Amino acid sequence: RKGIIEGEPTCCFECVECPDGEYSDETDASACNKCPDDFWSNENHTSCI
Amino acid sequence: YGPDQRAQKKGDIILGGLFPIHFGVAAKDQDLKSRPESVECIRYNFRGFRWLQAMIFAIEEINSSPALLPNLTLGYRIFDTCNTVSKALEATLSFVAQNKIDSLNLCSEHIPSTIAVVGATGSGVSTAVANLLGLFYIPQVSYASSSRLLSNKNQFKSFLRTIPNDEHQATAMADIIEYFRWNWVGTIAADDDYGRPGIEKFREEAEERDICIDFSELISQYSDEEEIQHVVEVIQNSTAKVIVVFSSGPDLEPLIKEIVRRNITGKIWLASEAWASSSLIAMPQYFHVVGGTIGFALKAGQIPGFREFLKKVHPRKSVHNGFAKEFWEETFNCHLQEFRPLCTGDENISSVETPYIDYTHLRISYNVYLAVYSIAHALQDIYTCLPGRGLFTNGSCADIKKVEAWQVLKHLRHLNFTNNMGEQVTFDECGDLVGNYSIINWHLSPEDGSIVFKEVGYYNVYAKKGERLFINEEKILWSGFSREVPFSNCSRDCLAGTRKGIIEGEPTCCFECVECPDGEYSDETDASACNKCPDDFWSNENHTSCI
Amino acid sequence: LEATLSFVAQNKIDSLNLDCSEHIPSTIAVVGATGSGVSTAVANLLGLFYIPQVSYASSSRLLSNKNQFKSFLRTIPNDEHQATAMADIIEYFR
Amino acid sequence: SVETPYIDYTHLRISYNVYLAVYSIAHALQDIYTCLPGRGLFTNGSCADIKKVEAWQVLKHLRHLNFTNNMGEQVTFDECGDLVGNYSIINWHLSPEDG
Ligand SMILES: *[C@@H]1O[C@H](CO)[C@@H](O[C@@H]2O[C@H](CO)[C@@H](O)[C@H](O)[C@H]2NC(C)=O)[C@H](O)[C@H]1NC(C)=O
Ligand SMILES: *[C@@H]1O[C@H](CO)[C@@H](O[C@@H]2O[C@H](CO)[C@@H](O)[C@H](O)[C@H]2NC(C)=O)[C@H](O)[C@H]1NC(C)=O
Ligand SMILES: *[C@@H]1O[C@H](CO)[C@@H](O[C@@H]2O[C@H](CO)[C@@H](O)[C@H](O)[C@H]2NC(C)=O)[C@H](O)[C@H]1NC(C)=O
Ligand SMILES: N[C@@H](Cc1c[nH]c2ccccc12)C(=O)O
Ligand SMILES: N[C@@H](Cc1c[nH]c2ccccc12)C(=O)O
Ligand SMILES: *[C@@H]1O[C@H](CO)[C@@H](O)[C@H](O)[C@H]1NC(C)=O
Ligand SMILES: *[C@@H]1O[C@H](CO)[C@@H](O)[C@H](O)[C@H]1NC(C)=O
Ligand SMILES: [Ca+2]
Ligand SMILES: [Ca+2]
Ligand SMILES: [Ca+2]
Repeated sequence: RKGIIEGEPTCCFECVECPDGEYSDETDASACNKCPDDFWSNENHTSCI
Repeated sequence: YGPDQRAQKKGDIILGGLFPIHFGVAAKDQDLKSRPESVECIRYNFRGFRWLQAMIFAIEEINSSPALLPNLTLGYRIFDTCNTVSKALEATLSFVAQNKIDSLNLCSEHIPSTIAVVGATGSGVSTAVANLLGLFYIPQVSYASSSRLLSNKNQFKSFLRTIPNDEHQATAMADIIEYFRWNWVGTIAADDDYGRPGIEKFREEAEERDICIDFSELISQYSDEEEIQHVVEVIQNSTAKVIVVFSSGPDLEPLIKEIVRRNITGKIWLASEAWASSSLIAMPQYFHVVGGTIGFALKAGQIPGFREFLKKVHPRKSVHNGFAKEFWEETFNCHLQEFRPLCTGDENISSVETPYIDYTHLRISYNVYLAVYSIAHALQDIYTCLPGRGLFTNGSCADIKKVEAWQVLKHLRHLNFTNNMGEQVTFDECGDLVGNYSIINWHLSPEDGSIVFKEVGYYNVYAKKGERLFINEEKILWSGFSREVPFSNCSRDCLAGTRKGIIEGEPTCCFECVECPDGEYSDETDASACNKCPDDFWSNENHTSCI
Repeated sequence: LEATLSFVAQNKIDSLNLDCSEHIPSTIAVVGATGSGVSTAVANLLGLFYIPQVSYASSSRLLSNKNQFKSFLRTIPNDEHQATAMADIIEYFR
Repeated sequence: SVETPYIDYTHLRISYNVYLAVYSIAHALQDIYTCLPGRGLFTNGSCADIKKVEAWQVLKHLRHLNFTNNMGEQVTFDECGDLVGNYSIINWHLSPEDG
């Protein structure tokens, strides 16, 4: 997940790992999506199981 | 040889002048079915006629003083430019006739010569005039042109000015925006040599200061309906309340009229000194749009007996002045006999309110005054030199009887004298002066009902960076009636329990608020990331602090 | 500017009414300069006498204003397309 | 025997614009030359005299110019006095035989 660097333009950022119950399945994604009601994320938060 | 109407007097040394007695030329379309003819100037400028009288007053004051340039006489040759390049170019070609005759080797054989010219008002007109005046090394002293492109001495070899350039105004506007804690603004500039470099300088400074600019548009005096409507649509589609305008009254009036007719209110205008005191924009009918403007003003000077000289103008006594006839006719709305009524000729000029004598401070007239005295004192320095102490090859002195233009320019380059206000006047290596700035606010008069300019601070250029700006906030009305500072940020501040977010395709000034995960906390009012909790500790439910 | 002042000698003499040589050729048109800064300075003087000027290298967009430059013509495109093409090239290679 | 950019070139790009600039004026003068009465661009359809032509008449004829060059294409100026033209993209290499 993209992270803000203060005092710098938008083209320069940093990456942060998504939380335990959320996932990110793209590249250069600015947010982590939540799994559905009866789904939980796996070890790499790249998909819901 | 030259234009028809002019102000002229005879003397041993002749000075030239260019003043905008008219606001512009007729908006005619050019078709070449027949031979083109002279274009006409349309709108009268009462303020520009007062600037002309300052030069004549200064010359007559020098000619009557035995202590300055004794036994010599100063003449003048003043033309009208109508803030257009072509008229000024015709006048300049009238100025340099004698030098050009020998330059081209192409009759009269006896014509008066000009040693110096008091410059123009606009920066483009000044550039065009200087390009031709520097060919023959004729010095030119300007009183209102402040473009930073005119400081280049490789191209403008004989240009001097008695006004500071436009770097400090851009820096001061950035300082004001930083002072009032705004980070979301828009910009509008005039498409000429005055607005573009100034707005570019403002753009650079602000970026260094982490200020986001939403839109940037260019305008002109001869813009059509489509461009004006596009600019108006751009403005009202934005959520930025503060707009910085680098331009003049003639170049800004159409956009202001179009905005006024649409009733667009709630904007905060930052004004440059070109239109911060203009009477074309400071109208009572526009106060619900432009009320509460903050702008810059130059320093004021004192001329002890200027108003008495101003009040003595007459169309039948001013033989040497050719603009007084039209001044009288425009002032009293009558026709002078060689359907308006015939002018009686004994009508007081105090009855009719015009910018001619309805002023509070002398700012540009003082610049004209100083421009005349600079040339006078350079001539005096030429006159009172001794052999072996000259500035020329072997210490020689130029002859006062046979003086030449380049010698006067050389002596102007080394000028150092005191004025009637007790201060010193020297031009730097770029031919520039330094001066303070004043900050004004647009109010509404309770009794008269007109617009009143009120000073609320100043800008000090002789101080160091970061301590130049002074503002007294208790004297500011933010729209003519309000007492609270407006909000002009892109988005609200994220609270202490959240952090910042990224919006795709948008600048850094606009963000979202996202809560902190369990086991983390933040304690700032704008947090890029949610900080973790120390070992053997856990975050509170609100994630405000660890427990 | 020195070379241009000799192009408009007869017209300038007629305009100022100063009036000698009795034989001065008149220039119909001028093949413009190379740089844009020189072209503007030359056009400011030529447009006074409505003398056409055709430039071959100047490509600034400031010369497209017909309120200021009445008799200026070009055989080369201006630079707006060039700037757009540079932006397109930068976007193409990511 | 001496290598100078005078005759060391592969294409004519800017020197071709001067050629076209001269032919533009020449064709404007030619169009002045063959003006039949009643079909002029001036007042009441009158034409100008080629023996006593003036600069503003040539400017008026230049503003309404539409002719063909030696390559078969059309040449005409827009309302701003400009033209339209294709661009070419090039890359800087090194000659192995010479350097
Ligand atoms: C609008 O944005 C500006 C720019 O960040 C804010 O000003 C900053 O406020 C923080 C909070 O105390 C200060 O630490 C910074 O020093 C300020 N920056 C500057 C340049 O002054 C301002 O607080 C925001 N205002 C609102 C109402 O959100
Ligand atoms: C520009 O403005 C500053 C501030 O108003 C002037 O500095 C003041 O000068 C007066 C005159 O001696 C002093 O009484 C004040 O104490 C000064 N104030 C400060 C903050 O230093 C400065 O003189 C002005 N510059 C010019 C050229 O007039
Ligand atoms: C350099 O930056 C650009 C982003 O500006 C990256 O280009 C994007 O790549 C993704 C994945 O292939 C595409 O889905 C986007 O459409 C691209 N954006 C653009 C502008 O087309 C690019 O991958 C980066 N290059 C490297 C090697 O990191
Ligand atoms: N400084 C302006 C000229 C100017 C100053 N004050 C003005 C008042 C009215 C009109 C023009 C002006 C410029 O360089 O162009
Ligand atoms: N056309 C350029 C100048 C230019 C083009 N080709 C050149 C070759 C050499 C020197 C200058 C040039 C301009 O607008 O100013
Ligand atoms: C001008 O003269 C004054 C004293 O008359 C002096 O203080 C000042 O430094 C001089 N100016 C310069 C630039 O040296
Ligand atoms: C110019 O001439 C060509 C050929 O006669 C013609 O097709 C064209 O319409 C004319 N006008 C323009 C603007 O090309
Ligand atoms: Ca920064
Ligand atoms: Ca005297
Ligand atoms: Ca964008």
